[PDB]
Amino acid sequence: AKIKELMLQPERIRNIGIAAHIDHGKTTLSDNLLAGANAANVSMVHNYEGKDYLINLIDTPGHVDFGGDVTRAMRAIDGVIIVVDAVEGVMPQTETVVRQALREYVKPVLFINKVDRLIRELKLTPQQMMERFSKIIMDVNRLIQRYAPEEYKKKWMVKVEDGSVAFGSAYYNWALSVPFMKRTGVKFNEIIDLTLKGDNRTLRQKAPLHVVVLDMVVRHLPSPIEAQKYRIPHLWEGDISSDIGQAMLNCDPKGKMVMVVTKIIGEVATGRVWSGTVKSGQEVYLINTKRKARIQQVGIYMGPERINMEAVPAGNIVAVTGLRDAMAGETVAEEQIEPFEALHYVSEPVVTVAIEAKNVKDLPRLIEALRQLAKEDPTLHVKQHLLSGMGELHLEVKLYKLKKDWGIDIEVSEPIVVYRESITKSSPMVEGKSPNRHNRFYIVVEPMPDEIYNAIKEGIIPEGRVKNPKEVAKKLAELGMDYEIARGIVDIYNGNMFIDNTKGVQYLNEVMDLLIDGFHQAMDEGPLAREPVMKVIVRLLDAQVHEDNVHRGPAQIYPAIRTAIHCAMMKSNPVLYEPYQKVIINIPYEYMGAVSREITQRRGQLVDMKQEGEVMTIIAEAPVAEMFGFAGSIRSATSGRALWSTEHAGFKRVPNELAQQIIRQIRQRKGLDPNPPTEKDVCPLF
Repeated sequence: AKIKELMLQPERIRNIGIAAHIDHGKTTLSDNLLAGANAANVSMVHNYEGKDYLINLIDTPGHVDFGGDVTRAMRAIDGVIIVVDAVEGVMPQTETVVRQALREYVKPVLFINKVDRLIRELKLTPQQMMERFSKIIMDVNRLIQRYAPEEYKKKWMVKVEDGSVAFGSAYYNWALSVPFMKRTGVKFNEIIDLTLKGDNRTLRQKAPLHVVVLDMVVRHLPSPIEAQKYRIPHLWEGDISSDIGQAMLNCDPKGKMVMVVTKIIGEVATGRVWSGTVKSGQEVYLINTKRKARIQQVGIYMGPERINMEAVPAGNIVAVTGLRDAMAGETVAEEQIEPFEALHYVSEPVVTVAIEAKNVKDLPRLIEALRQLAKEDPTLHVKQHLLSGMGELHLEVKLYKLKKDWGIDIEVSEPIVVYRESITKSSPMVEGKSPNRHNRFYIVVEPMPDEIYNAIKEGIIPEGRVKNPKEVAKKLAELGMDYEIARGIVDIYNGNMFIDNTKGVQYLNEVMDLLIDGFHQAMDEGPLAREPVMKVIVRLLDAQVHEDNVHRGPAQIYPAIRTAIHCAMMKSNPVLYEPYQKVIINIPYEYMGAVSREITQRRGQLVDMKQEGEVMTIIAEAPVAEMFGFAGSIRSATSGRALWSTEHAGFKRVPNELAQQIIRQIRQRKGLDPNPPTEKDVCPLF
């Protein structure tokens, strides 16, 4: 409860993360650091030279092929503990995360781990071990000299002599730095002795891990109020001279409250309070998702657990509940400000994989273990059954958690790409008759103009049955559409729309709901390959509808409008669309040529290219179908130094020379007649 005494003082806060190479001592270090006094945040109170401090250990992923996570995490912290394995030394993955910390103006401190190996396995002398440390330190300081902001290329360098380097063993719970040696008296030659005779418990208290490392933390990693003076200008795109800008610049609880969301686990959003003061029952603007909401329960962290609190000021790490669907990275503020991150594309599942248990035993909580990942991850959809997500790696993570963590031996099919269908020309008028031949509909389908589709995808024109027809009609006419036709707008559905341009059709109003259901069925599965349809306009030109509902069931109306739509589409040059990924790659400049080649080899294109000193951020787009194995390729092409990630970037038309074989595969896979249908197969004779 001394936490509340501490949160009011920015200069007493340490917002930090741990960057460790896969198996260099990360979770071990985190765990034993807390015990020494996936989690979004874990906090620690630490006494240093009389005063107490509150240190926030924020989750900081280091999977270089999930760049998005690494980058976001770095943006949240002011200081990072680089952890390097004494034996193994500075690894390529370690260089990459360090690079990201430096890019996001995060000050580094070093912890050389697994020294216990140096002592027991190799029987090194103190002299030899200190020299080993010096090459590790030299390697790290080459990274800082190369990639740190120019202001800090020398300042941010780490040195054992001032205690911006410590060394020890996370596992065996001990660490040393020279400033700890001179306020305690201990030397390194005893720790060697204590290690070699096996006196683990005396080692543990004569040179304690948490004491030495957190000393380094407090002494050398900045507080929010210190760091936000140089970090906010690099993090935020708005007017710094403004007053929301100055409120974040200085670490300001005076001001209007502004926070960023770091992670989401009811739903719980962890976040960092840049300026102002968060409060329970606080109304806020969610800047990217462009909606509004109210903060229900606020809390602060005590180690792993969240303890309810409500008025907690700038500089702190917060948990809040009931923030709607705001995803990690969103800017939350009492005002409307320029967001820290830009709006991200919507995301839809585009790869699917077939999974089963190869031991027919573990199945029913394999089926729990399936919608269990769907529990925690909305972007994961499960139907065997089928796993559908955002890409190869997104799925693989799940497949990794099922075999190892949930202990299931599993068979896994080759991945399948999810395609879509559209058309490229307008159709002639087509008639659908119900089977009983008492209801008739006359339609055309037209290619939907890009400007209208985009307007639908980005919310300007809402999905669903159209509540305000004359308003939407006017918006459509603002876009390219003929206003009079536009007024017949009825439904918008998954990137398509249905339009009624009939006049004086008695009882049309009795069947309109069924026509829309049938419309939806027609878009659910297109005529080329039963893939979902996008970018089609259906227009109802005319119709004859029976007086009496006994002659108008679903069984009459559905097949009439469904077959009409599909036949018409077949007459309009039906085509396949395929999903693309936006590819965000971070590399040392020397690899620029190689990476470009790699993107071009997968039918991709460079979109953008940003440069900062010796580092390079490139943005590309490539077909999901061409991106399998990309981690492998970009790894060797960069000697493990690429940081990268992907986002959904919508759908584009499949090139004509690739399409027929892809259609054939999809139809074969679905147990259909392999031939791409033609209008002769879908439309009825004479």
